Amino acid sequence: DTICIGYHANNSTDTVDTVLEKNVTVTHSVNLLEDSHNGKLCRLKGIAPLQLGKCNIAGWLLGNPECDPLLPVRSWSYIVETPNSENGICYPGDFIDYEELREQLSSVSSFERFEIFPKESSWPNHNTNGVTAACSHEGKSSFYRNLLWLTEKEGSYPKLKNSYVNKKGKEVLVLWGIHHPPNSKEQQNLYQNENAYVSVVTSNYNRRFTPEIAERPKVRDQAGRMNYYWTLLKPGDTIIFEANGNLIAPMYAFALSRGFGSGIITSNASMHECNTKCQTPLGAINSSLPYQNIHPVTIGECPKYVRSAKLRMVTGLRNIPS
Amino acid sequence: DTICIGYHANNSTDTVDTVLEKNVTVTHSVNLLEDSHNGKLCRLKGIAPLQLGKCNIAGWLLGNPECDPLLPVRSWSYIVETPNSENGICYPGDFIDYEELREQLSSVSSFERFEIFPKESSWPNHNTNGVTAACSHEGKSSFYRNLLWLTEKEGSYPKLKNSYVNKKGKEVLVLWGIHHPPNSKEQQNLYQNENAYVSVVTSNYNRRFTPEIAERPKVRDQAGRMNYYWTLLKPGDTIIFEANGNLIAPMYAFALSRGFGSGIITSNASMHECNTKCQTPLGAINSSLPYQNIHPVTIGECPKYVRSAKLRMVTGLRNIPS
Amino acid sequence: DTICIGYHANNSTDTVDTVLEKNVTVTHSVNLLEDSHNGKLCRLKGIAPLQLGKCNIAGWLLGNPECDPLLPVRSWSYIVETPNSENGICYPGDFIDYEELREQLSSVSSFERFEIFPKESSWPNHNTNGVTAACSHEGKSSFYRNLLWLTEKEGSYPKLKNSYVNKKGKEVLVLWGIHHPPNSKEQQNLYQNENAYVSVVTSNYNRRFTPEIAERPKVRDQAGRMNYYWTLLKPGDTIIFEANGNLIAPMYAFALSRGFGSGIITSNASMHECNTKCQTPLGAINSSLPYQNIHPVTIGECPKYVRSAKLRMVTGLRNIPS
Amino acid sequence: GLFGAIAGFIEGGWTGMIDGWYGYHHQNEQGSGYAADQKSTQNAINGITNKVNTVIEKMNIQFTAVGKEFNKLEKRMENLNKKVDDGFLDIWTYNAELLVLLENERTLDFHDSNVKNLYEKVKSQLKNNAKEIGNGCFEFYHKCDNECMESVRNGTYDYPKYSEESKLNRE
Amino acid sequence: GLFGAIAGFIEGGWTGMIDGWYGYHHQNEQGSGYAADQKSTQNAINGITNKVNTVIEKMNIQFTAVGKEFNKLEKRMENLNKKVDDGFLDIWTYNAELLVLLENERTLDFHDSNVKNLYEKVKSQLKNNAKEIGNGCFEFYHKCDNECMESVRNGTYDYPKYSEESKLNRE
Amino acid sequence: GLFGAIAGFIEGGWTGMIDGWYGYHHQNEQGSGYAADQKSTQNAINGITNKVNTVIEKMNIQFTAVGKEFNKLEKRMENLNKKVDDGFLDIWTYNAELLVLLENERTLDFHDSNVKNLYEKVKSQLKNNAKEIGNGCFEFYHKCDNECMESVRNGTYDYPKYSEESKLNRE
Ligand SMILES: *[C@@H]1O[C@H](CO)[C@@H](O[C@@H]2O[C@H](CO)[C@@H](O[C@@H]3O[C@H](CO)[C@@H](O)[C@H](O)[C@@H]3O)[C@H](O)[C@H]2NC(C)=O)[C@H](O)[C@H]1NC(C)=O
Ligand SMILES: *[C@@H]1O[C@H](CO)[C@@H](O[C@@H]2O[C@H](CO)[C@@H](O[C@@H]3O[C@H](CO)[C@@H](O)[C@H](O)[C@@H]3O)[C@H](O)[C@H]2NC(C)=O)[C@H](O)[C@H]1NC(C)=O
Ligand SMILES: *[C@@H]1O[C@H](CO)[C@@H](O[C@@H]2O[C@H](CO)[C@@H](O[C@@H]3O[C@H](CO)[C@@H](O)[C@H](O)[C@@H]3O)[C@H](O)[C@H]2NC(C)=O)[C@H](O)[C@H]1NC(C)=O
Ligand SMILES: *[C@@H]1O[C@H](CO)[C@@H](O[C@@H]2O[C@H](CO)[C@@H](O)[C@H](O)[C@H]2NC(C)=O)[C@H](O)[C@H]1NC(C)=O
Ligand SMILES: *[C@@H]1O[C@H](CO)[C@@H](O[C@@H]2O[C@H](CO)[C@@H](O)[C@H](O)[C@H]2NC(C)=O)[C@H](O)[C@H]1NC(C)=O
Ligand SMILES: *[C@@H]1O[C@H](CO)[C@@H](O[C@@H]2O[C@H](CO)[C@@H](O)[C@H](O)[C@H]2NC(C)=O)[C@H](O)[C@H]1NC(C)=O
Ligand SMILES: O=C(c1ccc(Cl)cc1Cl)N1CCO[C@@H](c2ccccc2)C1
Ligand SMILES: O=C(c1ccc(Cl)cc1Cl)N1CCO[C@@H](c2ccccc2)C1
Ligand SMILES: O=C(c1ccc(Cl)cc1Cl)N1CCO[C@@H](c2ccccc2)C1
Ligand SMILES: *[C@@H]1O[C@H](CO)[C@@H](O)[C@H](O)[C@H]1NC(C)=O
Ligand SMILES: *[C@@H]1O[C@H](CO)[C@@H](O)[C@H](O)[C@H]1NC(C)=O
Ligand SMILES: *[C@@H]1O[C@H](CO)[C@@H](O)[C@H](O)[C@H]1NC(C)=O
Ligand SMILES: *[C@@H]1O[C@H](CO)[C@@H](O)[C@H](O)[C@H]1NC(C)=O
Ligand SMILES: *[C@@H]1O[C@H](CO)[C@@H](O)[C@H](O)[C@H]1NC(C)=O
Ligand SMILES: *[C@@H]1O[C@H](CO)[C@@H](O)[C@H](O)[C@H]1NC(C)=O
Repeated sequence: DTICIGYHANNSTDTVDTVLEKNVTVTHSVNLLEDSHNGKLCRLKGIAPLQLGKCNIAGWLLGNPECDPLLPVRSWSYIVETPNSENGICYPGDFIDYEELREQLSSVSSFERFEIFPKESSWPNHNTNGVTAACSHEGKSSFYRNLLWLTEKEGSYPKLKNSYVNKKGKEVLVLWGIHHPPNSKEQQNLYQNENAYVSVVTSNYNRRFTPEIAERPKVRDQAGRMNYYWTLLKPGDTIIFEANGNLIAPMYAFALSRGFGSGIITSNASMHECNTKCQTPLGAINSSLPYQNIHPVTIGECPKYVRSAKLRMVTGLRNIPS
Repeated sequence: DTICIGYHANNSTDTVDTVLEKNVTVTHSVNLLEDSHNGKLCRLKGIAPLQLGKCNIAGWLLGNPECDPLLPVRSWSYIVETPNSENGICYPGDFIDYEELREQLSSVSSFERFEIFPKESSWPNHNTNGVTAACSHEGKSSFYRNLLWLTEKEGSYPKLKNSYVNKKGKEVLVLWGIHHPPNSKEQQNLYQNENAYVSVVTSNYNRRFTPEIAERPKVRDQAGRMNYYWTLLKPGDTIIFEANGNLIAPMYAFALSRGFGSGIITSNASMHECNTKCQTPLGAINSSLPYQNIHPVTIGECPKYVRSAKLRMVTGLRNIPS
Repeated sequence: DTICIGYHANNSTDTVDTVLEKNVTVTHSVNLLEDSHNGKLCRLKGIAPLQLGKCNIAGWLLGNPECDPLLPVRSWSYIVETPNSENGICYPGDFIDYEELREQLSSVSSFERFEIFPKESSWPNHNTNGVTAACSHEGKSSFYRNLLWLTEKEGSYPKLKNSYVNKKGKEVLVLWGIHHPPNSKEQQNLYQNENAYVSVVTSNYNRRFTPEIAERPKVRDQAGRMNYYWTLLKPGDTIIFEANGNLIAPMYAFALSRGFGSGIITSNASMHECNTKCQTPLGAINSSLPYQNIHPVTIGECPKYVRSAKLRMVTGLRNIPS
Repeated sequence: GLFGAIAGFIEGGWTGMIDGWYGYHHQNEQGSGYAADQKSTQNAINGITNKVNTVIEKMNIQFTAVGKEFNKLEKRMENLNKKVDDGFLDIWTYNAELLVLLENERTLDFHDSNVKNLYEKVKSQLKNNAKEIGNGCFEFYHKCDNECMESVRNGTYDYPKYSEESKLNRE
Repeated sequence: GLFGAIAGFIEGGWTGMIDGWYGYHHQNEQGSGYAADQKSTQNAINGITNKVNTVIEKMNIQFTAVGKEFNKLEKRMENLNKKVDDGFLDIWTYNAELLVLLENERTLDFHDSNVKNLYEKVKSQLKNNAKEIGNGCFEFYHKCDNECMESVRNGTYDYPKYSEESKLNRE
Repeated sequence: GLFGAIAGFIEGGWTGMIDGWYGYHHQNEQGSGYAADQKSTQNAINGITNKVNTVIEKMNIQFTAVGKEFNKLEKRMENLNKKVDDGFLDIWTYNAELLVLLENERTLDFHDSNVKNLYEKVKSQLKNNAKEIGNGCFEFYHKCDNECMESVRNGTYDYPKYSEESKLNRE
């Protein structure tokens, strides 16, 4: 009579690597590296993202007419920009602190688009019909939906001084613009004042703008420029504009709400009726594995991104079924 | 006759974790995680810290009257600010490069407060009694101890041009201010010049300041503003001020010395007659352990901060006293 | 008859450290820490570096006369500055965004020095012979090789407006300067206009410069200043200068090419006829070891820098030859 | 292996033992058969489950981490952010791969140790009532029925019960 | 354990052996008693002291490290500094916990190895002059007084001195 | 050692065995001599070569990494860049030194294990035809010529061929 001591073997072809040996066939193992995604843009914990479509951050906040208008009140879990965002800043100019504005929006979870300065009520004795061809819509010349080009009325540009008190209970993002004609003749024809100025003041913001006239190369068939500025009016604070020309006045501001875990991503995938706890620009990840080699840009509760192509931990024995 | 081979056991209840097993009772172990502190602010290697009390960095450097005046010459190992620093910038305005100034002070180990421009000697034909209610002291209106509000004297504000040569052998922090009235009437009543300017020049610093007049919301019952600027005059260099109005002139500068291992912390603990090699905002650490889970902000020679709740290394055997 | 089982021993004195024991004499081992270098500056993958000699980045780009002129077209793998670079900014002033310019040059692999504005063709009715003693050469007063000091001609400084179209197919670094006299008398004597201005515009760059006059401390026996500015004209874009005084006009621009793996280092070693895949400020590294304790600044394919003094991995047994 | 059992003096594994990692194969007059050792198998399962769960837990939840944008005059800050991201990625890839390799080596050694310990336990139970015929097997010097095989498998082998017969057959 | 001695064929520990980690318990006509083995105990103490000191030394002195402040227009730089701090903290917590776990496992295995090595040394010294009665014990086939016990404990056991008596009692 | 062979019951090494890490020394009427065991030596060489190559490969190629410059009003950014560089350097020095120490310990234990496995293999081959005279040696109870020594060294020892003579000499 005999008795033997042995160990398990099966038809497992799983291979793991050790420090002393590579490609060790084992009976049981566990994959720690997640490489699978659905290739879709899904909701993040029940909240759909904010898709800007043809627009980017600048074009959406300024109100580019070429982009489909969004609902007045929106809420999202993350922002999505398309790689070929052709509609953004339509009139040539510089967006001051645009990256800081994107970083601020990265923690925003909701906006309410309201009329801070009504068009036919806020700027008397001034023309509010100024449009341009660089911001065309349906072939015709147009202008931003959230801004208003104030020009001379009846050969006179009286000094305007308006203000808004923030009674929304939240931060109010306010955007405006400063125009710079290429020559002084256009300056007189548009604002009737060669020594014009703009002043924007709050309780913590204070800036003065002076037009700078010079011939500039044609960008979008425009020799003049238009610098865009923004600020975050705190709850209860008052913002005051005072100008005698060159002021691209605000018309629609944004009532913002702060959140956590949000961010801005550039994705090419489409939105589907799905939900996930982890979103990448390539697709959603439904996994509890610790690692993933899909994309370094992650939104939500995701595995740690690594460059590895294989992360498998052996749980069984050395498979020797011979 | 028999002889056996065995191992040690005791009444030790110490438990450690392994990769294969948790909560292993062992005979001997060593705790590597320091979780104990004295809850006091102590000296760091024999040098007491600099406690600003009711003031912050801005209020202490500008000379807010609400804070108890410090000794003329001081030396410290680290700076402490209270969480509820109500006394800082008392006249509404912007402190330009204030965070960079804090970062510069983070490596400073000593200061000597000296009178760079005497009050009754530096600014003839100008009034030096300007005070405000936003910087009140003992109920009465007052102003910064290190600055001087120059106004019009006898209906005229002559162009002042003064200078200081640094013969202190060290860097000299010099602070000044620029006032911005809300209207031009106050501008004429205070400085008699509507086109005023300020100029501050050294061998490496050069800046010009122009007043910007506009009605602004009331901050501390003040519609005007006061922007604060600073510079570090190098040894042997000369600083020159040239102004015809709106200049909040310097009166006391700081002779600074550079050191190592210092920093600025926000703490709620009190100063005690004690000494340590490691200081945290929660208290001092007297330990040689490699890790600590007390606070990530450390001053001096401290253990590495980790989020862990337990770091115990076994030195004995598996305790089996049965 | 007997047979024994044993292990290898030799006359090896190699010692390694373990977790349980230090200084273990072993039969075979491998050194992973590279500590050897040749102490020379060599080519990097067949491309020689760019040695600025007596000049730094600022002095080389502005065209300091004290430095030997380089060839019109140059290509390099990395930039070398000497620790005692005495020739740089010779006329006292501020180099705006100089560190960003260095960071831009860090990815440049080639330059072509061409005449963007010919001296005797670009600025009519203006004097182009302005020199200074702060930028002396061979004892005589001189000026930058790449800039031109435009002054008044025949008692009049007409408004100049010139431009350059980039047809080089690459980025064009263009540098210019703005002069600030200490008094208005010199301003009138040099530019005949007290209210002068400069304007530099491209398709993405737009800046206006106004002279600021004030008495300043003597730096290199000069009370005035000269601020230096730069821009990167994109291929196909046009740069336009428009000034009525104080414009230190450009004369030579740089046609730049982009590359990878380059950088700027400060070294004291000399250039030798040698080639390497790894370059440090102390010398070249010819090794395949994973680590090195030579220098943290590396150019090319180098081992990872560590502070360790010894990194030896045992491959043999515990050497017991007794 | 590190303990010389798996792929050592026990050359191969048993595909017929599907109930556990370690066990026995017996052969007597009543027949032959496999039987997994549930104690050592369960202890190994517990240890390796704890190891895997520990490796998974030590990696915290990666929350939202996106890229940032910088204008043309912020190249230094852009390169600094890129250096931070690349260094963190290098460190984490290094840690993950190294930990996986180390734990794989240790798990193989752990299985080897368990097999060797089971064999040595059976050997110390059997003593000279059975001879080591190699390949991790024992040939009894006495008749060992299913009851005796079960007393061997659960650690209650009666040595004096078969000592006389084993000494007689050993001669 | 990894070597099957601690919590293995030696079931429990000895509270009566206070002088060291490993040792012996003897019983003869002169009486019984414990005695720690000072050589293996001292070597283990040296090794574990070196291990602990190494783990402590590899962590350099954490010098002054405080937070920084940023204005409302420097949110990107603030988030970059926060990301740097959080990544370093994650990495260091991970390293500390992982190293502690690995070294604890290795220390337990080291003690197991030391106990097994001591037992095997005693066994190879005794040879067939004593029988393995399990539980890490040996029953002598001869009279072993305190001098013989000491010659066993220090590695100078005289096998031919008791070979004849052990063969007679072994029969 | 962890397995008690190197610097254990085999006290020292053999300088006369230059052909490998592990082997044998034989002595019979035909003479004496060393002979390295090529199988275990080659397997150890493969394993340690893989270990060294793995440690070298896990460290990626360090590409260009130079310092940056900052003006007098960018002290926070300068300190942030310095903190990033110093933290990465600390982490990498820590990882390198710790990995070297761990792998050195494991390599010593691996050699110990290989030596012990070779000794146990020879012992299980020889059985009672030879006696363990300690120091990792076996004294045969029969005449073992060079052919018998070679059959011992390559794992084809014929036990019944010398069983009768070994039993006669063992008496
Ligand atoms: C990792 O290990 C596995 C298993 O050892 C390797 O898979 C095997 O690769 C060999 C080639 O080296 C295959 O062998 C060939 O098989 C055919 C079958 O008809 C035979 O005709 C040839 O003469 C030759 O023997 C083997 O089939 C294959 N087995 C499996 C299950 O895939 C694998 O290649 C190793 N990977 C690496 C990267 O080393
Ligand atoms: C880590 O291990 C220790 C020791 O094994 C655990 O402590 C023990 O916990 C058990 C409960 O699981 C306690 O048992 C109870 O004891 C009372 C005493 O009268 C008895 O009446 C109950 O029937 C039950 O057996 C045990 O006393 C306690 N011992 C000590 C020394 O604390 C500990 O809970 C473990 N920790 C974790 C997190 O697993
Ligand atoms: C690491 O280990 C090596 C080898 O054990 C150490 O080297 C040795 O150091 C000892 C001193 O502790 C030297 O001993 C002296 O040797 C002279 C020779 O004439 C003798 O006269 C003295 O009485 C004393 O024994 C020994 O020669 C030397 N051997 C070698 C090969 O260097 C080394 O010091 C150790 N390093 C550390 C940091 O512990
Ligand atoms: C180990 O196996 C043996 C079988 O060989 C078990 O012993 C017998 O147990 C059954 C049921 O309890 C009794 O009917 C027999 O009379 C027992 N035989 C002898 C010879 O005692 C034993 O109980 C098992 N041990 C454990 C812990 O399960
Ligand atoms: C190990 O223990 C033995 C005791 O059994 C020691 O031997 C004896 O040593 C004493 C003192 O040196 C003598 O008086 C006895 O005559 C010795 N007895 C025999 C039988 O020789 C021995 O010295 C110890 N070994 C070591 C290294 O300490
Ligand atoms: C192991 O060594 C033995 C020598 O002891 C080898 O056996 C002999 O092989 C030679 C050549 O094949 C023959 O001429 C002898 O007649 C053999 N002797 C016996 C007793 O069979 C054996 O081949 C070796 N094994 C391996 C795998 O190399
Ligand atoms: O490998 C595993 C495993 C997988 C994942 C984890 Cl987290 C832990 C483990 Cl232990 N197993 C789980 C239990 O079953 C074991 C088995 C052994 C022999 C025969 C059949 C099944 C195999
Ligand atoms: O665990 C330790 C220890 C603690 C800290 C360090 Cl840094 C190193 C070590 Cl080795 N010990 C120190 C020496 O005494 C040992 C002992 C063993 C058995 C009985 C009584 C005491 C126990
Ligand atoms: O240590 C090594 C070694 C070095 C570097 C690497 Cl990457 C791998 C290894 Cl294995 N050796 C290489 C082969 O030869 C071995 C030897 C053993 C005994 C006697 C003479 C030579 C010794
Ligand atoms: C492999 O094993 C699995 C699980 O027992 C079984 O379902 C499958 O049919 C097997 N395949 C082969 C080819 O053996
Ligand atoms: C996600 O994966 C789990 C298993 O890991 C599965 O049960 C579930 O259906 C998947 N989908 C969703 C939406 O959870
Ligand atoms: C535990 O052991 C210590 C040290 O020997 C002793 O002082 C203490 O009294 C013991 N306590 C108990 C409850 O055994
Ligand atoms: C600090 O701790 C040590 C022991 O670690 C102790 O001796 C000392 O009294 C404590 N206090 C001071 C001030 O060192
Ligand atoms: C040491 O060994 C090497 C290699 O065998 C040999 O060349 C050298 O002469 C030896 N030196 C001594 C002093 O033994
Ligand atoms: C560099 O080192 C290698 C060996 O590592 C050597 O063959 C070569 O000659 C050295 N020099 C060059 C220029 O490669």
